[PDB]
Amino acid sequence: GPHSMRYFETAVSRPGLEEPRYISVGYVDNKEFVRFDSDAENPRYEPRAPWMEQEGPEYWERETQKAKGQEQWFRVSLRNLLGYYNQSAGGSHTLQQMSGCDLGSDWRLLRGYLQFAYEGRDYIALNEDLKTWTAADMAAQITRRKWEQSGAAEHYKAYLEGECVEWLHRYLKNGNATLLRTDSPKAHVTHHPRSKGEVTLRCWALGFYPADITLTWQLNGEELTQDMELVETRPAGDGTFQKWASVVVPLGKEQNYTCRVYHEGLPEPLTLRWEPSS
Amino acid sequence: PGVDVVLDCFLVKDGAHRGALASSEDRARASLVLKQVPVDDPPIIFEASVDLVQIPQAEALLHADASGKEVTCEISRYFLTAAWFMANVQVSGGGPSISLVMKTPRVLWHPTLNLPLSPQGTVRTAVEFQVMTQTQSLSFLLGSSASLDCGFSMAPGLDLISVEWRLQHKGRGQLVYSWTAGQGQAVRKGATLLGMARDASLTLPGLTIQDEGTYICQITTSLYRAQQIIQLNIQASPKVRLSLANEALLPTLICDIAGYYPLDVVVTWTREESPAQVSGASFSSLRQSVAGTYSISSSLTAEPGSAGATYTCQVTHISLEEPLGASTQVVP
Amino acid sequence: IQRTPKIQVYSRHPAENGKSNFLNCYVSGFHPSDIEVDLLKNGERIEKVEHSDLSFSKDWSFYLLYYTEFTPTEKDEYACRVNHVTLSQPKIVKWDRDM
Repeated sequence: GPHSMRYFETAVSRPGLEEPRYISVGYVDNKEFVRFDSDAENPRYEPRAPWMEQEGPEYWERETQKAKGQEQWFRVSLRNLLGYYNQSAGGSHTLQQMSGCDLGSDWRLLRGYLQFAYEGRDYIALNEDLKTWTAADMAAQITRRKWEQSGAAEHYKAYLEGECVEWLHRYLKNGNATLLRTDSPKAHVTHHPRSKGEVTLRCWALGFYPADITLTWQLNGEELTQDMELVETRPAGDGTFQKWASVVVPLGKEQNYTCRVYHEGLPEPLTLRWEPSS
Repeated sequence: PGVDVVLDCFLVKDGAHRGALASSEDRARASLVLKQVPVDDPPIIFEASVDLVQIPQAEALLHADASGKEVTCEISRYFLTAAWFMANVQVSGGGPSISLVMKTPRVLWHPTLNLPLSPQGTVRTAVEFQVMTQTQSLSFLLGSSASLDCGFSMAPGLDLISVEWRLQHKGRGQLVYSWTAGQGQAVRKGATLLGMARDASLTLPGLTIQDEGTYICQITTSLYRAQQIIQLNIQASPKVRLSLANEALLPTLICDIAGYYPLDVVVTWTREESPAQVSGASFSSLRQSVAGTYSISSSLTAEPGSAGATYTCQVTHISLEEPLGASTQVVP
Repeated sequence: IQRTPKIQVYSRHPAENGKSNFLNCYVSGFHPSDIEVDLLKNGERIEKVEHSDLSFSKDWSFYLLYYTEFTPTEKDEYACRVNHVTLSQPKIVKWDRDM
């Protein structure tokens, strides 16, 4: 299985208050391991996943000083953007950042990320090459020239190639059992009426980790695709995941249909049919 | 023929360290002009000479205040001994949108307040490059063929180099088409179609949702690049089937609406015996087709009166200039 | 710009009356983050909702999770209720046992 690390930072402006709310959240493989929130009692980065508690007080303070710096940056940056668009100060607005690196199952760096969004839309993003900038909205084209000519690409590129990947490897070793564990999915097929003469076969995968999974339906062992209903993979709430795929088949043809489950934890793809009774 | 076009513009203050510091700034300025081919407080003045053709831009803006379009504009130092500036222009609802780049021969006086080469009243300059879309935001139907407009003019002397076409949407950004100087490099089955207007309109066929988002026709020339962006929204109107179910006790009326992207769904119910709208609506979890449209079910529970009623489950959605209906009836 | 929440209501373990398992409301992919979310049992706010953690994904959309101790019963009508800036009225999504 692949692996990833992300830091998500957000500032949301609040009409009438000088300080935006700023929140930084760190993730490994989409799972939270640290968090900072300025609206807390006394803000500081906090440990979220239990394996993260092996970082000492110095670490939290070092990260905390980074958040405190960024908080002012986001305040100023939100205000400049508020200015540029001649927007009203009586509304709420959102400024976001996400950085980090993607690791393949061979632990190569696959992509480094540095991107910003305003109001939920790409504003500017560092391309996969870590050398060039893609400015979604014209406003950002001014910034792009600034950050190309000034050549501030290698600054962030080095960190993504270096520290991002070194700390992600550190966490995987320290957190192996939960981050490296796989759980095979538990699968079954249920059978549901739809209308006279037609039924829904629904293919369930329960309790798996990681979340990546592929569900397919096959007819005479030919994977159809069209007319297949699927749902966004969802957390079970206990650390594992769920997904299902359903298809409508004519009454009595159910046994020609096969669900296939592909998942890191399985040693061989699963093949299921609806099994009446038994 | 021969004419002059003018526009209230802003312009950015030269202090570069600060620009590197944060994403934008708010420093004011004033207006810009040029000679065209038709066919108390003070403002700065920019005087730029037309070499090349500015495409459909002239007429478009000649009747722009008359047709009632709000026209942003903003000039900038392509920087941080001559000097070169770049402007951007947006016509809002009409849609033309453009990047111009300009030069000044410099040896010969400058303005103390701002570092701009001035001359007999004004900043004398001349424009040698443009990049326009006439299609700033575009809504196509799923699977149709999208042509995303992009022109550009080069002043003779400029050799083109690339015509990158990137997609940025949501989290990710990926290349689409890459025209080098002499060969193509499509990554998503897109064809691109003596010193005057060119065309770089990308063409996209059989759109699938992965094709939705923000496209950056990026025209890298010999000295400088000028991007223009085109927003591609993709619409898939739903289809709507009302039917009842569940065995005549707990008469659960139920409305399947599906095959629709984007996520916004409005579901209005009607009951009659000419009575109107009603309430108690209730939805289902969010499942999606394989291609990435969405499905859901509004399971308003049926109450027959004493002889019967008609329940009219309708939705409205982005593509529909009209709410799609489904009428069924019901008994004791 | 603004994006409507994608809302799923389900059981952690497969629904069986008696014993135990929990009820989850997964509210995903919405923007901006200001939001109101309730669990309902027969239209009544469920007083004990154990967790309302907030996190945000890669497409610049926030996602949260509202869940509590659960034992399914036929008489009741569990549901999840959402208010969001994109929703002119609160949105109510009913739980299906096998969905």
